[PDB]
Amino acid sequence: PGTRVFKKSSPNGKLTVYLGKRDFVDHLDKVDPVDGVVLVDPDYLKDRKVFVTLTVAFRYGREDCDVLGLSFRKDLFIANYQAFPPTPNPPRPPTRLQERLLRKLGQHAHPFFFTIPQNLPSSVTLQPGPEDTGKALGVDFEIRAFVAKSLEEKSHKRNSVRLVIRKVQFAPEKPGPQPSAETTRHFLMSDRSLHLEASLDKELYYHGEPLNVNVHVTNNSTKTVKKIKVSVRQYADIVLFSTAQYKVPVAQVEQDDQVSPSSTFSKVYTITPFLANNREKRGLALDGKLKHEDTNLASSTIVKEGANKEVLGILVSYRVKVKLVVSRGGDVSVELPFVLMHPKPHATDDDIVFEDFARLRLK
Amino acid sequence: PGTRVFKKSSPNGKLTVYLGKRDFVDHLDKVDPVDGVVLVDPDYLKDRKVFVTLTVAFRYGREDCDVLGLSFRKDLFIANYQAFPPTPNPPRPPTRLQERLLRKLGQHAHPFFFTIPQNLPSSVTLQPGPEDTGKALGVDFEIRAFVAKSLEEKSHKRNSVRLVIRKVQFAPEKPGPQPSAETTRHFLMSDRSLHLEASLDKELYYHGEPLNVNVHVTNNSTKTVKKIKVSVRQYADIVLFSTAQYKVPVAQVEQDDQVSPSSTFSKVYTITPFLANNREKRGLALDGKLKHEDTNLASSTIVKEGANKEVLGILVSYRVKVKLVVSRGGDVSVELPFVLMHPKPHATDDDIVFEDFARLRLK
Amino acid sequence: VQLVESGGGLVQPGGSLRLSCAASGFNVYSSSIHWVRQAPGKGLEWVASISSYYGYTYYADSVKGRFTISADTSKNTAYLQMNSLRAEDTAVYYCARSRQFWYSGLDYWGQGTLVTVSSASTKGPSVFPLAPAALGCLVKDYFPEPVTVSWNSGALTSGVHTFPAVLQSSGLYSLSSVVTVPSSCNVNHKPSNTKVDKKVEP
Amino acid sequence: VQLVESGGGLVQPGGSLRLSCAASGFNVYSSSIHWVRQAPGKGLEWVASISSYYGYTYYADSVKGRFTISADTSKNTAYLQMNSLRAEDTAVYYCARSRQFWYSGLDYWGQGTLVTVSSASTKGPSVFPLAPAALGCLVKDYFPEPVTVSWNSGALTSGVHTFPAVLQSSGLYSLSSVVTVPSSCNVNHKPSNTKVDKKVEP
Amino acid sequence: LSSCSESSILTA
Amino acid sequence: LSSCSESSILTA
Amino acid sequence: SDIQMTQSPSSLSASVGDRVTITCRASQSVSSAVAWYQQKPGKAPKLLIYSASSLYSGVPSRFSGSRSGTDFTLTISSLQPEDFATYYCQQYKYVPVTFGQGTKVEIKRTVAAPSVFIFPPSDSQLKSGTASVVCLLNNFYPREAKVQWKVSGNSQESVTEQDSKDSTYSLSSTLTLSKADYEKH
Amino acid sequence: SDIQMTQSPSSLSASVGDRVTITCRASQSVSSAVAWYQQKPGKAPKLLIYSASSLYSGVPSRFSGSRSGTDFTLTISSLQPEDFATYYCQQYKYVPVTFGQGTKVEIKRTVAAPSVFIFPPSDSQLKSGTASVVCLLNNFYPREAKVQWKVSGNSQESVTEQDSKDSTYSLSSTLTLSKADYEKH
Repeated sequence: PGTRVFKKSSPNGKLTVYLGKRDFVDHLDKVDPVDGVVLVDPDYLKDRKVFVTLTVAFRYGREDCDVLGLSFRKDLFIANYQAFPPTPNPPRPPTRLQERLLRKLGQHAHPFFFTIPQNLPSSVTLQPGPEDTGKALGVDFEIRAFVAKSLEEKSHKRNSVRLVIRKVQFAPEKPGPQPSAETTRHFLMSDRSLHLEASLDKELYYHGEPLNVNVHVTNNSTKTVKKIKVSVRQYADIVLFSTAQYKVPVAQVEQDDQVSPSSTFSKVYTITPFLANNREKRGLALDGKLKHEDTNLASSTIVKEGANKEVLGILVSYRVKVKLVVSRGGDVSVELPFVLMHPKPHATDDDIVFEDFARLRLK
Repeated sequence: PGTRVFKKSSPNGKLTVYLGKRDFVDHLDKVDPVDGVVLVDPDYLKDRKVFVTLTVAFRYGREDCDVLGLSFRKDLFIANYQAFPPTPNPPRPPTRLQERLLRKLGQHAHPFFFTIPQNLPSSVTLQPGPEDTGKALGVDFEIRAFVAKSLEEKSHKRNSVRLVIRKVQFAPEKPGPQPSAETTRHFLMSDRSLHLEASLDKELYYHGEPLNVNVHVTNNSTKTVKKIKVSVRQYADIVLFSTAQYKVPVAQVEQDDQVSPSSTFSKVYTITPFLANNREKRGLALDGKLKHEDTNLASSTIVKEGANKEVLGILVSYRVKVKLVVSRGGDVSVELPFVLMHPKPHATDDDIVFEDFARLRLK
Repeated sequence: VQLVESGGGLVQPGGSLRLSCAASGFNVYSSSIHWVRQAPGKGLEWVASISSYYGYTYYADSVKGRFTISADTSKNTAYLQMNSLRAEDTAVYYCARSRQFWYSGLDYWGQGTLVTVSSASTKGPSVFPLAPAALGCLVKDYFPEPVTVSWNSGALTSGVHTFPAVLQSSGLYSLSSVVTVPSSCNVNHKPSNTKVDKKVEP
Repeated sequence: VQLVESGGGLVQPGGSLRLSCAASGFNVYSSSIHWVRQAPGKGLEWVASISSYYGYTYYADSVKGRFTISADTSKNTAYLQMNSLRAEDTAVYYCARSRQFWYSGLDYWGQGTLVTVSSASTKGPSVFPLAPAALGCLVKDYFPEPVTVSWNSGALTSGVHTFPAVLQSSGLYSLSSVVTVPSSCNVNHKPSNTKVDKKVEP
Repeated sequence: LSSCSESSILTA
Repeated sequence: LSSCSESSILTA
Repeated sequence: SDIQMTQSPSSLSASVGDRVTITCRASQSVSSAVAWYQQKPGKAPKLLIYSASSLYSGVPSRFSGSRSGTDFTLTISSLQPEDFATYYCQQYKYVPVTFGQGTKVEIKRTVAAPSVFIFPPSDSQLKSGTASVVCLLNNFYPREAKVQWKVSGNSQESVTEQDSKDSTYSLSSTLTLSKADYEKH
Repeated sequence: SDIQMTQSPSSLSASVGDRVTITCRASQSVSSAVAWYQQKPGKAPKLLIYSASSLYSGVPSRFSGSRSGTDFTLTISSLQPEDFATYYCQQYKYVPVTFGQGTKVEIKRTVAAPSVFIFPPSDSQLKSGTASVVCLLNNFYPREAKVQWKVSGNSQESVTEQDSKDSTYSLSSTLTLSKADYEKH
């Protein structure tokens, strides 16, 4: 009956930050507030002020001293809050968790409050390539706490404490409409055409759940289909100033099925995205990591019904492609959008330079 | 009668590095060896090895977490040495300073030796601009000491100690030849020409010593000279893969002297480079700093008689320009090379991207 | 959801044996299939695990280099390969299952296949009467388990105690049954097809 | 190398005074010109400094906001401007010089210009005889320094002691001279052009 | 090891 | 302050 | 290294409706990765608690877990008459996962005197060259008992499970000796 | 804050050819930024030691410096007859630079009794309304002496420098009082 809490101490041991959670679920309309408590000894500083900062950054490069193009660190959101000396009571009152932490600690505890705006991306990370070293570009969240006489004062390693949090999303309860698509291709003069119908079973598939596609081919024409290919593609939409869409296949299934002219074909396939065979592909997007733990493929990013903003950070989306191989060109294909989420538990110069550099790298 | 020594302790206090000097003078044929002593308690690690690394890097960006294009960190020279457990006796024996440090410390001291190659640049630093933040690109030297089971092991903040050294050059004793230049400009059909002669007093000027130029103008022509301009230019030759020459004026003197046709003129000017009026110019090169101290203008970089290498890092050179203002074009100018030194005391992708970025910035 | 497995039995020491766990009702990518063995009369022990999503396999220190685990995603089965079997490798092997996202304990188990290693061959039991009230029969030097003991063809099932078999240093099994009568035995060995009936009198 | 300076004297309290140090023999960019004052009978004290190379000026905490230092590089001179002079600002001001690359102490000094602040005007001395062996003369209430005292027009310079002048609470100076004769005075005040001759008898 | 992020139990 | 670079005296 | 999961007590006796407490000790600190399984004799284990505090779906509410530093505890409020099995303690935070040593829970009754019986070897067994002496103990309590042989090793004892008819235990001890050694005394 | 440079002793007496040692104390640690100046009476100071150990150019080798933690010392091997002046200790590592309090070095001789003389005020001085009593001390040693007035404040004493003719000091004390107070006693 005792809840857990996460804490991290300063290298000198004087400063410690208490956090009630590490994953802050987004509800598509509001974000769970970042409520915490900072413990500091007044006799230690006795003239400075305690500041806590929330930051989300589009970081590149590794964590330590890389020996190449280092961390382009465009910032998407910066917040500042003062713990000791205290500030006005809002917002709005102190929370229940803050009250319990104050009761557990005493007078030497000072709370802080942060409200994450809705217009922010989720924590993801591009998969590094074998030729590269360390990690690659990926947004992340961070909380810092330090003692200084002003906000512009330089950072101190002996007093500041750095903590890493995450922003996650979960599967909505309401099911979506049935995803289906069709595509017809006629010929030069004959009314004979090439009609195919493809559809999924659901909009939302949990991580690891197989995908069953329903493909119907109406080849009432003269040409012959040799191969059928079903692929699941991942779209990583890097957005800083100019949108860049990157395609990375994650699962492919091929069968040597022949479709005779003036005949139909029906079959149901089974394709499942997973990380075992995509451990060497550049440009793959994974879920944000805490320190170094293994993470699955990046969950789809779903936005509100009225799309006005959130063009920032990295956006992930999945689409299933079904392709028909036709002799002498005439390829016909369809794309079936779907989401992939976990179930709910119970004009700066160097910025343009970096954008061009990333575009040249991944493309 | 007691010599001083410099030391720095690890954050935990277990590791300490003793260095006999911080400025290593280059003698145009050899570099003063980096001899030092590392103090470590065997009981602390008792399974790892002590490593000391010498590194020179073409670093960009600030020291802390910049919020823009961060430290491009191309490395020019990397060396590795093991202190404890020990290595063979060379090279060649241990030195006298190492012996004295061992006598002062005892068994818990382990020496290390480094030989800086001749083909290395001197420590300089480009002056930051008002629009930019922190510092700019500039080579520097560094010594690190850490305990690990292998060279590929990740760095540890609690054990590693970072120290900064410098490589400097001083004025040679042998004077150079008298620097002088001439330039003649004739006209369309008349034999009348424009002859000027300019010369300095010495090749080498100490930092702050005024420069006296001897200008002789033989305007045995019909045109009239309105203004005379004397300028001292600084050339910063950034060399990573493609040489880039950058011009930054540092001192200018103008006089409203009129030269009559078919007459001569003689005068001696006085121009002195200094940092007071060049505190806002981008692309200025200064001497390498230890931590944050103020430094003068970057000293000239002199190489050996047989030029085969040293095309690395940043190279600084000075030239005095004397310009004659002539009506309707026909400008005539000369350049007088000279050195400026202190007296002797008693195809990687992102590399190309960064080179283009720097070229676009400074030009 | 069902975890059906088979493929156990008797294997000569130093030989090889192959165990299959045909999982059903769920997916091999969303679950991690573990193997757990239980020594006779001892506690549980972990031997191997496979994660089809990440392609990661782990082994216990006592079975490293001898046991290889693999799975066929198309058939939704997990295979454990035993090599260089020793006398310490005899136990009952279960096939667990834990959620991949995320781990919450082995919530699904199989039924267990018995695995034994022994150089002894198949032998028939020998019935030794135990004259005296108390009376019983002794059966020794038989292999393998089990043996069904009946008194008067199962006419009197009351007051009869059948102690579990015990393995002595000879590599054979032996048990006994005792019937208590105030005033006043059928043994069957299915593997050896031996049925011996004996009577004990004072 | 020479450090010639001038421009001192007497300034009314709360007034202003300008001191110039015309350095010669070296350069203003390769050297840093410092100013040091010495209170009468006390130790040295630092007031101001200028570094022409970096364009940096520093001041003492006791003179911050009242003293402004500047230099003219063309004329190779350093100028110190005094404002809001108080009674604590009277001293002898020197003009030091230290190497810019690098600092090695003030190796060159000027000769010092006396600077005094006082509300008292210029007054003439008064000679008071000191009858007795020992004998002498007393001169009091004069301004400013100095006063030359001669005995018998300097005929007898032996056995004569002239004590240094002392400033009392009235803002005036006063000293005395004593001549010792076993058996048996000319005072001149140049600023006031006063020459008084007196004789002392028992 | 190093300076990791340990935990603690919170109660009423 | 912080972890600066102090000094020491060396003798014979 | 490997995290040893010391689970005590090895075996405890309790009556119907009483409270049962089992403690699990971890040599190294695991945050909350502790699971409690229940294994009836002859069947497969069944998960009861995960994350050391959560009740598995389809499990009676009488089971409950708790954490205190590195001390994990399983508590049963009302001991049901069918909850007499073996319980294990498993940690899954560091590979390899390590289980406990088990905690058998049996019904409690009064102490019953053992009906000690001595069975001499048969003539046919003696003629076979190997002689065995069978000592019978029937209807005693608890399971633990002391047996001695004298006319030493070469003795094996088999104990049966607690029969619900009498809630007691029966033990059979066999002392096997060679024909010459048997004929010595 | 400001670094105080405590220099002791304030004044010491020594003979020709003896050894003279002056110690300088720094409240905060300065590495080697200590300079020693020599100021003869009436002239400007002259640099002798820089970096606390180096001898300035054109300086006799008898002067020498040393460092010990924060204790800087100036030592003179053979005291020349012209080395009797005031010496200062300056630090130049942190702005502002702070000097010492001085250390006057004078020649040493035997103790001489003071020829105390008392001079009553003149009639003209008394008629002026201000009366002063002059007490003379001539040819005594050392400079320090005790003087008392009784018929209290309103007394000022002036002491001359050590004349090379007699190596002694002379002091004159003036007690100024009003005409009424002078006529009181």
